[PDB]
Amino acid sequence: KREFERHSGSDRSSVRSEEKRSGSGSRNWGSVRDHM
Amino acid sequence: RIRITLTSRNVKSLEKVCADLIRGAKEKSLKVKGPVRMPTKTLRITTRKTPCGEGSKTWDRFQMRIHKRLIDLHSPSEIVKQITSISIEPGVEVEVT
Amino acid sequence: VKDVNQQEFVRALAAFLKKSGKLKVPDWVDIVKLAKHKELAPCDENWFYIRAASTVRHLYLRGGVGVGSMTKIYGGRKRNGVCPSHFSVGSKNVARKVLQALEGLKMVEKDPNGGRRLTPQGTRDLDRIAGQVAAAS
Amino acid sequence: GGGHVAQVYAIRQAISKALVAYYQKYVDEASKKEIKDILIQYDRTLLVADPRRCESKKFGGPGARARYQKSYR
Amino acid sequence: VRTKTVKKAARVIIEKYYTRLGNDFHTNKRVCEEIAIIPSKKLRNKIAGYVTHLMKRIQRGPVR
Amino acid sequence: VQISKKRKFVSDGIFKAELNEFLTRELAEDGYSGVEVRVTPTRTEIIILATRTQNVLGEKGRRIRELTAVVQKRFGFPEGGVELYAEKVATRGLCAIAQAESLRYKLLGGLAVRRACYGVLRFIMESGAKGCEVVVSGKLRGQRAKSMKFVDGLMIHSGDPVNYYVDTAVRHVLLRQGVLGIKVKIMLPWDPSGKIGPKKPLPDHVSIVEPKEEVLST
Amino acid sequence: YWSHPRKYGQGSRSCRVCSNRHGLIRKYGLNMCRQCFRQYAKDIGFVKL
Amino acid sequence: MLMPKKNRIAIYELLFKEGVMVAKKDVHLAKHPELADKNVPNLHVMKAMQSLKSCGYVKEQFAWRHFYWYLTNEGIQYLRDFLHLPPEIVPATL
RNA sequence: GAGCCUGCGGCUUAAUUUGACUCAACACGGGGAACCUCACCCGGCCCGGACACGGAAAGGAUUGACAGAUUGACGGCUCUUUCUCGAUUCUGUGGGUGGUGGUGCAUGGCCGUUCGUAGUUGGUGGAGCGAUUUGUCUGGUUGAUUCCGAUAACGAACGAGACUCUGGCAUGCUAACUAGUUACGCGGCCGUCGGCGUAACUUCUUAGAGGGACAAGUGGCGUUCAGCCACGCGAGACUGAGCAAUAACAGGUCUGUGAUGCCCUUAGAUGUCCGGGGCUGCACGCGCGCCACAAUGGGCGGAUCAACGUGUCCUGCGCCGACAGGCGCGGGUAACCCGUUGAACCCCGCCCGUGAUGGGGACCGAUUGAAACUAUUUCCCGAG
Ligand SMILES: [Zn+2]
Repeated sequence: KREFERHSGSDRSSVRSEEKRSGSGSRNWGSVRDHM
Repeated sequence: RIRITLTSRNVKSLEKVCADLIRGAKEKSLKVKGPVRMPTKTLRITTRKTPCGEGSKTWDRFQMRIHKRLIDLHSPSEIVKQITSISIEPGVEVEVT
Repeated sequence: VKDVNQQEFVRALAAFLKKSGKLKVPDWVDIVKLAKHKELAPCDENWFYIRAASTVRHLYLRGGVGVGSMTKIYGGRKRNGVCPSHFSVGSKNVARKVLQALEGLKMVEKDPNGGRRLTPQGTRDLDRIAGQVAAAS
Repeated sequence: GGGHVAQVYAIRQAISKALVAYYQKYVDEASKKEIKDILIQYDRTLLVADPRRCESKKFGGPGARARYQKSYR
Repeated sequence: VRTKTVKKAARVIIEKYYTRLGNDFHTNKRVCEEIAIIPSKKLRNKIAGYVTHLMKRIQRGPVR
Repeated sequence: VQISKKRKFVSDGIFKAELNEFLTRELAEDGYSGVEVRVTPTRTEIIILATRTQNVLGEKGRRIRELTAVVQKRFGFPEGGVELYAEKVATRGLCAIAQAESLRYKLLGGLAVRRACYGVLRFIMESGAKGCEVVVSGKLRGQRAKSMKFVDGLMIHSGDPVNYYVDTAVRHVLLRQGVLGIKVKIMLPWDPSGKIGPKKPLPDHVSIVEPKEEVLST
Repeated sequence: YWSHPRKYGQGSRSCRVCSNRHGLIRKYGLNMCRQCFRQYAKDIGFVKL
Repeated sequence: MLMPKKNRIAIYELLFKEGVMVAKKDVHLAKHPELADKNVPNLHVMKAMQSLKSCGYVKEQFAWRHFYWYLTNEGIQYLRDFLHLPPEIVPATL
């Protein structure tokens, strides 16, 4: 097991969700979507 | 001589069928017997809620109410076909003997 | 029979069956244990005469009893070892031979509906033994 | 129905309410009310029925309240 | 402790009907069942329970 | 034959639970909304409720008879044991599964997700009285973790009346980037003795009639 | 040939929806997966009380 | 397949007379319910419809366990010149 | 802590598959796996590579075969061989299909959890340049932002409550030969009788609707309200359960799906059919449980008692048997038969007498459904 489970983890992974372009791309939404 | 049974799941549809059956036979002035109430049979299904393994051991126990109502009549079966033909109701099933 | 102790009745009735040696009392009466849930042999030598007394008494309360229904009466809590104990029926042969032993006397008869019931003579002796034990105290 | 103790407490209440109903239908209530106060003064369960029933079992442990042992870490 | 649904419905009864309701729970329950269409039977008794309680206050003095 | 009543009613539910699954995949684009069966010892009649009764049929009643030839071969019905009829609902603005199905081919035609959800929301308000809720996105994820909830108009979530006052429809739409879910919760208005909504009032509602205007006092 | 007798034991009974051999519910004549019976429980007539 | 000579003609004559076909997902069923006179397994009728489906003649839907095949106006004429029957025979659709 | 099976780690092994790892993994994936399940391993068949184009073409392209050998197999898949079948097949490059193969840190859906607590949100108006704030509260009360009130807020929407389900008591209504009861007749027995048969009836049984319970009366406390406490009368001053927001989690699930993206595999297959083994292998660690260490117990009689259940498969009776069982005769697709569910604990006698004993049991021929290897488990005896 682990003594501090709420930690970073891997090198390219984190405990919180992070995007590669902060929403923009071809696999996720979250980019500039204001005037639609 | 003929025993009419009423197999229904919802009581609202069951009580309405046995109502018109007594009235449907009253117009012929037949010595009919009162509707009896068979013991309600429920079907217990205790399933684990989680689809696979991970959970807190939560079971959801289903039930299925099956109601039975009998009505005994001693009358010839010559013209009872039309009496049952005017007893159409979805969800209920009549099995005359 | 209800106005007396059911244990004192079966003890007094056991002597009446042993007094008249018209029973069967098979050869294997002292080698077999009365049920698979029991472990040792009975302590009393004449257990067959006591079992036949209780067997004929149950027929007075309710008739139409066979061998499969008498082994349900004489059942117990079978110690399954490390496994939790459960209920296990008795032996069919020791119950059938008892019912056949009562057939030798004019106490029981086979009813057409199934099982075994009592005879007009069986209820006759059963009530007098209950009557003589009621006058004892 | 019931068990041994469930029946010995049932028949004592059955015959107690039996005499209080006979005196009500054919005799005066002064004779009926007299025998009701003497029975209730000793034990209330002799005439008043106990509506207590066995609660249903809930999953996660034996019986209704008790639960299985939880293992921490 | 009553809730807002019974509190609100109990006050409107007195504002519209005052020459018919009384100080008894069973009598006020009958008139409340007659004029008001309440779905639940337990909720109907909750409204009649608080309506009769306001009668002891109204007979004592005005209410806000 | 001569099976106990416990399994007799269970077999009836299986026949309905499976027949609905077949008509769900077949009449998805036609606007399927439900079926009603009449289990009778003479002719087990089963009718289909679709939003467009002209699309379920073929050229001249061709497709409606083609489906009857399939249900007879699956459950073993005779040549005249089941007859499928076409009947349309009163209005499409309150059938949850009809709206979830109508939202499927919209996203399959390259329509924007936001404009499609706002379109089906206004449709329920225009056709109906109580609001609804359309949730078409990825709920649990770390990259698709976009709830995108559109809730409005008297949304009930707890209690027993949550059954006969709001119906939920969960459908799926698979696309090039994955598969998306469609959760629609439409609430029906109160309609006495009508198929538009439930004929029973909410328990949290006490309507008081107006006081009698009796001027004839003496 | 190419037909092994399987009528008694785990392998002859399978779910009539997903063709699986785990979590079967064959009481009362259902023969459905435990993760699939919940999907059609409302259609069969089983409700939670 | 192995011997699709006397079986496929029996399948097509039933598929043309009745424009529907059902087959449970079971390759071990050696006796098809709609074709009992011939000891044709369920695999033969399932693989036969797999051929017509790939040719763009019939569409298939996947139920719980059974397959449902629906002929088209282009597939019926493909079976007309194959079965050697007049154009005056109509399937179970009408 | 001891004994033992079940789950986890580790070790070992051809493999000793795999998901999960504080509550929120570890009698969990109903996962109580002897084959099958099975995804793993050592090995043999199978195409179940449809459909598009060409090669090969009725002067045959092509699977099937105990003629022996071979082999795990009477598997024709290889050797030697005759053959009968007659354009579906075959070896080629494209493309399809199958997958319990990878990624749940691509996803749907579902469940668990935050989190059972009482907690959320916008409309208009007020404050601030603004993020935001008031409403959503000083006080009292309530399981409850539940109400009473205060009030730059007003009027409302989720949650709570209501509702649903279940338990509760009328010589009540509506009913009963698939439930009974009280009379009467008849028979047995010295009142007893689930012995038999038909007349009344619906208390008992079954279940339909509607009556009943609200802090309504009494008293006290509290600006008097909200309500709380005590007490008449009473079937209740009520019981358990279901449902359960907002927002969120790289929690679990690609292994439950013919939910599914991408990637991989695709004929010497990660497709699946069969045979064998493993998943059960052990110096050990952990967790959930069982049974005990008996004095309140154990051992043999007898004698009284049931609720939710289940049934094509449950059982009834005769016969045989140490019993597990076996041989016969019947009923029940069901308030009908099993069945008046004659259960254990408890009760009434006897035995044993604190001694690992008669407490506790590990481990060590007769059956039954198959394939009893690895002793599935039971039955008897012995060891214990
Ligand atoms: Zn299934």
